[PDB]
Amino acid sequence: ASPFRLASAGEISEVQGILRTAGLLGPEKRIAYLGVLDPARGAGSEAEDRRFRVFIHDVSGARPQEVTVSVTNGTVISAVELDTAATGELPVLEEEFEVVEQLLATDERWLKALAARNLDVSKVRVAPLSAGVFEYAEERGRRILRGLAFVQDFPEDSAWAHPVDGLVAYVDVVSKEVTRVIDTGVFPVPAEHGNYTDPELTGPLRTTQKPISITQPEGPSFTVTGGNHIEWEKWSLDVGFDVREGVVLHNIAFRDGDRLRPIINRASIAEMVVPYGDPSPIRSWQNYFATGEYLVGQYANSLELGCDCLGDITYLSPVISDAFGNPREIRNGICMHEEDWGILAKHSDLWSGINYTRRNRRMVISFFTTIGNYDYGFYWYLYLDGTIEFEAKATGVVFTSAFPEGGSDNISQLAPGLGAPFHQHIFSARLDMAIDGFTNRVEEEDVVRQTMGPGNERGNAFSRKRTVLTRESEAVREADARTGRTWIISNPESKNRLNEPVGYKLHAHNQPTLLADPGSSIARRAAFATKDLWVTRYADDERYPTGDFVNQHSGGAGLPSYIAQDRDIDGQDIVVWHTFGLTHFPRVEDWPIMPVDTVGFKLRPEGFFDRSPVLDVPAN
Amino acid sequence: ASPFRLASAGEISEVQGILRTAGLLGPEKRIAYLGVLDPARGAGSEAEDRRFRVFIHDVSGARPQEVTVSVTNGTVISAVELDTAATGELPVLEEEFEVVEQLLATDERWLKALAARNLDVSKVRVAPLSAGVFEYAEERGRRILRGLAFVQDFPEDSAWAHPVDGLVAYVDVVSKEVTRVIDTGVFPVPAEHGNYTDPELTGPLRTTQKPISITQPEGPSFTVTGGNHIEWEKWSLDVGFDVREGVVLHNIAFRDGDRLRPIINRASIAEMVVPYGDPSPIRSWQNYFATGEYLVGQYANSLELGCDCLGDITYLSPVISDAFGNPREIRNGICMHEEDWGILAKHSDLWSGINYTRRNRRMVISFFTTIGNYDYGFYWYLYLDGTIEFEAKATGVVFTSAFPEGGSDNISQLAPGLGAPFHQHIFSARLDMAIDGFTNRVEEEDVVRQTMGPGNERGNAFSRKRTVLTRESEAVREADARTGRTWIISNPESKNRLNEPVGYKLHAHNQPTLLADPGSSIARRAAFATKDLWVTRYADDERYPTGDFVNQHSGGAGLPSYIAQDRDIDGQDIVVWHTFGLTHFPRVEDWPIMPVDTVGFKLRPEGFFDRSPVLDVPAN
Ligand SMILES: [Cu+2]
Ligand SMILES: [Cu+2]
Repeated sequence: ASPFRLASAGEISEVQGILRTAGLLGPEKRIAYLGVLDPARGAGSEAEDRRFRVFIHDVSGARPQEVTVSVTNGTVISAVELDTAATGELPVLEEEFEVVEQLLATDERWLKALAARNLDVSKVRVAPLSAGVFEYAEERGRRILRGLAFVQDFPEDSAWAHPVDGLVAYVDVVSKEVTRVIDTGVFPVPAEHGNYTDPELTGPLRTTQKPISITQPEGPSFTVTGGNHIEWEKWSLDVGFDVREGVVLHNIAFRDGDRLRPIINRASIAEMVVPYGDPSPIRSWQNYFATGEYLVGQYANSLELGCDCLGDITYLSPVISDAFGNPREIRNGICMHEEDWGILAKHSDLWSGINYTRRNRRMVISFFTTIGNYDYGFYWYLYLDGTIEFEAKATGVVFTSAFPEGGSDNISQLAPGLGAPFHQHIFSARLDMAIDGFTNRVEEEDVVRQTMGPGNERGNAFSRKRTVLTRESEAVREADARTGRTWIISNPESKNRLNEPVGYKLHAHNQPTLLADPGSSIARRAAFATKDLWVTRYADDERYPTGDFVNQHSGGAGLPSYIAQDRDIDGQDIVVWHTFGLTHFPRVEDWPIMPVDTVGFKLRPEGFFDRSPVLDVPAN
Repeated sequence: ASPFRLASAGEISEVQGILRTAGLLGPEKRIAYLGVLDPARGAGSEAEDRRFRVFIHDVSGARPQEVTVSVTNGTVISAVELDTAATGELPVLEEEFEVVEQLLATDERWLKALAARNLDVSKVRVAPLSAGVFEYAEERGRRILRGLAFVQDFPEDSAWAHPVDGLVAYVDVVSKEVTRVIDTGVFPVPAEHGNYTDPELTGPLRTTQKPISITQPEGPSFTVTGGNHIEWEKWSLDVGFDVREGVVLHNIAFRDGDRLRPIINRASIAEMVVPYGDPSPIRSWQNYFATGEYLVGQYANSLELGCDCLGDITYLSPVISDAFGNPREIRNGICMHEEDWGILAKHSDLWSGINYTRRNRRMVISFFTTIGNYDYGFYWYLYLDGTIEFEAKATGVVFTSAFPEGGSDNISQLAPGLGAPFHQHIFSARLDMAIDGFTNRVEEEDVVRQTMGPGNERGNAFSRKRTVLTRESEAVREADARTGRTWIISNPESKNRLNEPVGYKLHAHNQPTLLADPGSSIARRAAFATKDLWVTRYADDERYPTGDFVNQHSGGAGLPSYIAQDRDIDGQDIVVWHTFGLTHFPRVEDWPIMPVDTVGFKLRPEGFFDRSPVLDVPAN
């Protein structure tokens, strides 16, 4: 009966029925997004009304709509017509990916470009990439996708090994017409194949790896109730799933003695953008928001036991809607398990003669998604000591291009004639804080060096300083690794036994943020990625750092607009948005399939407890 | 027969015999340090001549000596008298530790200070801390230790919970004289106990943790031959142990096809210092060089199966010398095992229909040491993909003090009246590089942002630059996380199939470096800690960033002096010295025993291989 329970296949089927009956789901309509709405602030309203938010696309060219329906009452709460040229286009439909390659296949300009390169059109795959917004005036209001070509020699061939550079096309997926085909010149299509399962490339497989058996003879230490409510080593939370954000953690709390203390109300990766840094007109427009434009949850993989998740795994199989409102189950799309995490605490004391050692553990909640050539793993970790951590694992096949004769300052060579354009993978973690309640505040903590002199005659002293962020206008912060800068979220009304406000400290990896020029389209559309940390006043409609309709939006939506309200965040219901990412200069080692690389962040208790919260852990 | 084999009990006894025969080890002598000497560069002697280096202390006050002997030929190669007042005192002897408390127990000044605080001398433990170099003229040429007091209420009581602030004494451990007793005033001695094994504090132990079983039915995948030669998943290396540095990795190489390719000739933590930032006269002199002054290997813990090292573990039991030259085994002092490391590579390709997933693994070589209140774990990891990583784990009990009534800018409060002085844990990793051989060079790589304009009209382009460090004078580098700065060690004479010099990229955590004022004693003595990266030309006698004798030694030796030679490091036999550490502002959560915190670095291949080196990893 939990208001945070996962959507059922029936609920999605009910939304479909409601929409159809209301006349909002005709033959020309398509569901571009469908997700359950979280309970509003204030559970005073007995029995929560299960509501779903829906983005309805019209393949006829008619205006799309944002609809809210109550599955509890079987009614349409609201239906608003959208002006895409103003507020942005709806997310890309899976069924739209195909149209790009199919439409180009009969376009004379495209066929001529391929003929010149002696490429069989039946062997040319086309990657359907988001368009963004640039100098093409005829695109505003129009739903466009840009296509880049790759040759697939045979059904099981990895097309990524054969990019067709010097060629790009733009297509209007609704009017179904190729608006433009640009051919800047022929580039040799890389010849070597990148088939990592081909013995000629892998060579003899290793026979040196002995098995590692990870088991739990008495089962897991965590309990799953209500389908998605998790309880593990004092932790309490609800694992939700949204087609846009993927796995979302709700009501993260820690049982400290006799009371369940909240830490974070909602944690999610609210956006993920991959900006490319190759100035070639063939790719200079390339920026794909996996979350905002494509909806990462939608492409979550079914995780195979023993391969994707090892040990004693408890799966969750979330259900999403297809383009027509039919429920589709993502079998084993979410993995949950606990794993040993080395030494937790250790000390051999000479004076007391007591030797003490305790092991650590982490609760893991994860899912893996595939976006064309890339595959991303999203992992949330809960540690015994109260630490919360997120880790993104980037793998898959690198997006390729030709490697220019004479080299390049924006592309690396991975194989003969094969290039890999420089790019970044930048995430935004939206953390709706609730440190011992909703009355929170954020402080920027910097290490402070001291000069040798009076009060510090030996010049050994060093300190720290904390600055409270009181208004949103001063809540857009940058990292400063040199000064060990961190951010503390505390509750000025809840103090520990030492009369100090309880808190949690966010430790960032301090990786580079968005590198693009400040005046670029991407810097405007993904402004969140230009700064490491943002703090906003909580608001029901401020869900994504990039706004609700990212696709082809002119820019400034999301965080820049929210922050413009300059609201009070000093001891209020606030939300922390942390930007973190990888800057990728592909290596030869990343080809033909790249080894996982990682990035993340974590929050550790900072005077939240009255002493170590793991003194009750057994020797085992 | 391997010249990189661990020292045997026999060799140590032989050294003792040689020294005795040479008249260098009479009853007044003590071995302060003893270690095997690594073989010199180039195949010198027809066979392998085993040599040991020893620092001989004299308990009567006579000048100590540095001696090198050949255990094979039974001769003293060299023996030099040391002028400690100039070049430094020898490492602290374990037997000198107790001298401090013993001598103070009968000193009138000390007794009066304790009486003024109503403390029973029989219950006052004294921490024997390194003295360093300050303004005390009488200390020149004397082996001094400074003592700080802690009250131990009973045999199994954690004295750290009861610091006696406002009091410190200096002691000459050779002449057995208390040179000074400083009392700046009485401070209340914190009353609360910090006994983490007392049920009154731990409360009932958790019964919610279910067992996690990690086993290897067919045994480990790595082989150990010649006692310490490891071969695992293409990696090859020798695990050495030195009483000063602890675990040292030799000849790290990777089998790429038919050739064994060297990567790192020698890897070790050449120094680690813990500088305190409390300006109080009671502790403003506190800086302990665990490695250089105390010799961390000496205090390596015997690691218990299931507790310290979980899974299928293979142990090494290194042997060291005791103060008299007798061999002493550190039973199970080194743990070696492989562990699963999640997903290695993964891609679900729509076009080819091929779904691919491979898991990762890492080889772990570690040891754990105890220095008074702190306990440090040293971990070296080797991954399937060629990555090499080091991780230090800091735990134990925080060093305490009283917490001043009016608060403090250099101490945090852990409990009523109990303080924890701010401090840092800074390590120095000495990496004698050998990327495909000894002809190496280092390049500093920074991300390069580009301005929007001609050639980059959309302002999306970004690049990078590499600067070769050609001379030691330009090889003292700082971190720059904002620009994603890394350092690449390459071999300009060994190129991959794409005609690019093979290399490895060092990824630092970019944590703050030494915070002390540049004019402080510690900034001079721990000069290496002020910069993130140093590159020197290899030399037989340049072993530690702080020189051979750190104890009570001024600046003048170590890295700053090595760099002054301004030698050519562009395509030469070079050594990388990486500084990395933790800046600790103790939290209430760190008391009464602190949960592990970590810091480290890693090196990933950068065009070292011609493609991913893990394509031959099997599915299962
Ligand atoms: Cu990438
Ligand atoms: Cu510390």
